[PDB]
Amino acid sequence: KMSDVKCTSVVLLSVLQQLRVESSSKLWAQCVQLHNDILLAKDTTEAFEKMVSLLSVLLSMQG
Amino acid sequence: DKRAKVTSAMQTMLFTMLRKLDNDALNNIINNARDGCVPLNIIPLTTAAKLMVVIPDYNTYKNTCDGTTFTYASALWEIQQVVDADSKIVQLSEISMDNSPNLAWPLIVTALRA
Amino acid sequence: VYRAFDIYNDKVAGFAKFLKETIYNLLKDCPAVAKHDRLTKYTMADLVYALRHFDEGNCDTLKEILVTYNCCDDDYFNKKDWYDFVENPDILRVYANLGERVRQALLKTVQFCDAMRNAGIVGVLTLDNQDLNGNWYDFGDFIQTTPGSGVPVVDSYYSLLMPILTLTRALTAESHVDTDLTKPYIKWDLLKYDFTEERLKLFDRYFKYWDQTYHPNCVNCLDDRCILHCANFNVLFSTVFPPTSFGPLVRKIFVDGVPFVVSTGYHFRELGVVHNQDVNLHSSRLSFKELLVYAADPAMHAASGNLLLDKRTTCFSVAALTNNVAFQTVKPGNFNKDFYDFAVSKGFFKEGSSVELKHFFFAQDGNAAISDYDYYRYNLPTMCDIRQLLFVVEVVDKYFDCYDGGCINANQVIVNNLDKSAGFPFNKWGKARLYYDSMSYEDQDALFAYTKRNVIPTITQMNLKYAISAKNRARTVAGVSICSTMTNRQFHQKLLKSIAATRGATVVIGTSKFYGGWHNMLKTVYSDVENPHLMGWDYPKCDRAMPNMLRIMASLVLARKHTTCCSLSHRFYRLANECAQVLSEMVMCGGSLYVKPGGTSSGDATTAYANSVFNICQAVTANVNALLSTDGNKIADKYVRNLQHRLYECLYRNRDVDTDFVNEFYAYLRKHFSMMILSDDAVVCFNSTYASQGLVASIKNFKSVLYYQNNVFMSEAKCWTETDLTKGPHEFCSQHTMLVKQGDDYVYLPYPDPSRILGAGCFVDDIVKTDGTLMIERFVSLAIDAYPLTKHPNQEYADVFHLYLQYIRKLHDELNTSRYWEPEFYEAMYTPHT
RNA sequence: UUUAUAACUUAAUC
RNA sequence: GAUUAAGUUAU
Ligand SMILES: *P(=O)(O)OC[C@H]1O[C@@](C#N)(c2ccc3c(N)ncnn23)[C@H](O)[C@@H]1O
Ligand SMILES: [Mg+2]
Ligand SMILES: [Mg+2]
Ligand SMILES: [Zn+2]
Ligand SMILES: [Zn+2]
Repeated sequence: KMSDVKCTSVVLLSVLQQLRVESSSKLWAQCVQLHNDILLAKDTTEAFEKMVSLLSVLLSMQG
Repeated sequence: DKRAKVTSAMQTMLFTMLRKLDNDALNNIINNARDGCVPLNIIPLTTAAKLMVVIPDYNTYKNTCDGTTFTYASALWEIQQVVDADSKIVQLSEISMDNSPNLAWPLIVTALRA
Repeated sequence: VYRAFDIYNDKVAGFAKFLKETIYNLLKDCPAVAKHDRLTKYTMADLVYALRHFDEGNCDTLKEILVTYNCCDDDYFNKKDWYDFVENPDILRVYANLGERVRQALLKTVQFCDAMRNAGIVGVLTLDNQDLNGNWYDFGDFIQTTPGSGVPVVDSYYSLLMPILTLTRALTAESHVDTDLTKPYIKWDLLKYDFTEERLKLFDRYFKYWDQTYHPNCVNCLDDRCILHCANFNVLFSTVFPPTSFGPLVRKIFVDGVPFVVSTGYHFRELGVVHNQDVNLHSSRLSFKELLVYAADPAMHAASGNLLLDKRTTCFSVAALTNNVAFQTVKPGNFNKDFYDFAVSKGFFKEGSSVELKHFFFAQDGNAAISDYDYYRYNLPTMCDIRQLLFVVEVVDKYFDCYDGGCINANQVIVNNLDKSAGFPFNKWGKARLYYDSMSYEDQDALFAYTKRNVIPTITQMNLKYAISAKNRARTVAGVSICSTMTNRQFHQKLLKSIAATRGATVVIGTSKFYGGWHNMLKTVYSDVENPHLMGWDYPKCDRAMPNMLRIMASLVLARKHTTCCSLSHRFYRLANECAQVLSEMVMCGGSLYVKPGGTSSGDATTAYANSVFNICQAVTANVNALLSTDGNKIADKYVRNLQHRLYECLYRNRDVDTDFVNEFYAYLRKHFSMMILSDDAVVCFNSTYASQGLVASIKNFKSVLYYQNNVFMSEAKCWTETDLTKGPHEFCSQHTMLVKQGDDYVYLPYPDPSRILGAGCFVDDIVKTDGTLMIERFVSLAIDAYPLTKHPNQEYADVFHLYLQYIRKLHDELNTSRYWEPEFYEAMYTPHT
């Protein structure tokens, strides 16, 4: 479960990056924070919460 | 030849940078020195016409750039523009305690010597 | 109760904790003398021993000293890591409250030596005879002679006290008008750069009776030992003068009648003022060499830039070269789902497995580059115990006796890779290939000869790396100018090649781990220690926290092979160029120019070798301190007791180098404290009985040395000790060790963390590395690295190799000792016959 | 816009 | 068996 969450978070940050999210530093800082927190997590519940919080960013824009 | 191309590039850069130098401020600094030799660190400090301030948060802003004019390095500086980390123009009225979390940080303040 | 004493008898010498005349009339009028028929619980030796032998949880004397004199209060020590310079940087403020007491003690010592000189008394001053109020109270060992001709001996006192002068910032009051902290700071003229008279005044105020000549300008020094001696004093005095006076010194010059600004000298914190010898105010035309020199020179760039006030960092800003700040980010890594699906199919990553992913590409936002640069705030001006350092350098130099060196011609320099960055501003037009091709060998030789008579300052550029790790930290690399690199290769490459070509030595740079090399390295370090345990340590913040004294030391040890080709002025300008280029150069970080406080540079040609010198220096310091801090009366062995006595005598009583004792102490370390050193990594095989008796260094001694000399706290959590030599070292160069039966005999094989190899498989930093042609080669490399895992008892570890081989089969299908799809190809990589 | 060194692998060429 | 290129690892 957890490894899938980490691997999905990596590709999710990549797809956000290629959509030029990083040209808005205020949001890119939080995307990076969530990505690093997911990778550093050792429990899948906090990983899921932060993963869905991160995915909401992609869901907000047209994707 | 790459040799001549790089010679031309280096000499062009060296001569282009002189549009700012040889200002009479530089001569006033250098000539009164006992031996005509001065530290490099003081040259922009005493002779630069423009100052760039990079401010991480509002607490540093109130302590450094309150108002439209402020003092630094024994000179008075007047603010020309303020921009955020996204290089978008930020008006002086926007920079407040209540609005601060809405702004992107750091802020870059450019000022001209009075 | 135990108290610290500095002892030198005919029987015992050292500086350790021990269980505890009518000439007073000739000194009673001195106000630095205590009244004899008032004194405090602790002396100056207690403070010196507490800060030189720090141990947390065994530090109640330091706590009592700090709370007695209102540096802090009892509740300050309930904070976690109150003592740690990195986790609690406020501790420097707490120690700085002791500065006035130490400064008053120095002034009272100068008064006491004046009184002794007038009274005609001969005697040796010791720290344990001075109160923490600075009053001197012990006279029993002095000798009368003719009044007006007394001779106070103060070598040990000043030398032992020196590290605390910078830790407490004793000379802070000298920045104030009339040396009074209540009055405002002295305001200097911004154009004043010399300060030689101020340095001499400080020396005579505080070190009047220090017996050796001091040179405010190290260009007047006599050898490298004199350079170290005077640079150590310059470090202390430079804390008084304004920061804007340091760095390149500039002058107006005319070329074609057109005015340039060029650097004609440099003001060093450590080396004083250096002037260039080849300066000509009027020139008709500019050659390619002068074009290169003036393009590298920061004078033009700093003079043409805007003034910069960067509040994000505590470092000194010079100028902004661009109207806009740069906020470069770090991308996340790409995912190799093709390999991940294969791994999950074969049963990895199930819950409860001991093998799990932990190495990732960590993204970084726009603050990363400047946030990482700000860790230079851990670099602090550190004064060294100069007599101890001057002995250590002679012992450290013995580790480098077997290498050849000296200057070479430009036509025989070996440059590994020409298609890489030339640094700023040279990277604006070409790579290193361009400048190596454009310059003839005679132009390169004339540039090298010019740096033996003139200082060329250069600008280093800092760039973020893209690399896998288990840590969130962003890593930057320092790119140095081609102008500096080209001459540094011509100075150092012969010695670097000689080091990298040698086998069986202490420094193991250049030795391969393949084909039995790892086994040979372990059998070399195990050499003949007779109660062997293994030890390894870590330097916290090594690249940032390194004192400038030890970097200058490392540069001088590398330059000792230049006796026949270079004169002493040539060698001094080579050192001045090295300092101005890699120690305290200007850093291009995001389009803005900053002053680097100190520490190493990753892009410097000598970085790994200098770090090896530093690591050896710290280990020899730890051994010397362990030997001198032990109770000499309790040493059972006659030989080691005599060795301790001669060591103390050779540090603080002799000033000529005793080559026979350097030989004997080096032999002693080789016999009992044998080392394997690669950069900042180290494995030591040490005699356990001697370490338990305090005869050789342990982790405790490294902790103390790194506290008082490197300004860091080394926590034992990152250190290790192994008691069984059939086990390997626990951790060396990120490899573990296992004893493996291979053929008819057992060998040591290195093996990586399985998570590291799986991370290198799953994530890549470029999508093009998903192409089968490069992917197959990448997995061959990772299978060569992963192969020893099959010998591991943990079957979860063993399956990591078979996964890689199965994936190589799959890739080869999609597309015998040389056929890399079978295991015999990999087995051959770890057998002696290369 | 991505430094320095070291080792190893692979493919070329006389 | 000597250059050139690419890649991996370590520091
Ligand atoms: P190690 O424990 O990894 O770091 C200590 C020491 O190694 C360097 C050297 N030499 C180092 C590490 C990684 C790199 C890179 N990528 N490039 C250059 N140098 N290094 C540093 O000097 C550091 O202090
Ligand atoms: Mg380290
Ligand atoms: Mg390591
Ligand atoms: Zn000297
Ligand atoms: Zn030489």
